[PDB]
Amino acid sequence: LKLIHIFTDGSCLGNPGPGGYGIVMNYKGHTKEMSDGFSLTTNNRMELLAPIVALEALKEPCKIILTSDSQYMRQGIMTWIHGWKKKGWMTSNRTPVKNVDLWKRLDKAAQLHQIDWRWVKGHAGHAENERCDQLARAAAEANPTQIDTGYQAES
Repeated sequence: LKLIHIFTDGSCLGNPGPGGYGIVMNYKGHTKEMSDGFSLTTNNRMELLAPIVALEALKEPCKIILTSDSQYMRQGIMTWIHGWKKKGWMTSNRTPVKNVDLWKRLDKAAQLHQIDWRWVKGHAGHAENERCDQLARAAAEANPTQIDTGYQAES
């Protein structure tokens, strides 16, 4: 297991509005930056999609230290997903969980690695967490045209 340090952030101008994510990944001496934007999404979707894309890009199972700023994602990984699996990914109203498409992808991709999740304590991150924010905000501000096809209306 190679050691990868991953840093992620999502940003959205609006709720909903154009959004983006930023990812920095460091492996030994190397660094890779990744970002993308969407025309209409939410901050919460971009906060999930960042680690999803980072984790889905890894070619084989790794040991990872992944740092994000999102207490929404954290809540998911530490308590909601486990309950959701037992309830058929439905809420207590017996309807599908919000952003279920992304939560399922995150859960699936996370299972393949050994992950040490870290959450930026408001906000004394590493420089890389700044760099994510910059990349995310850049991509959201650049009049992105790509469609987030899992963002649902009223959402």
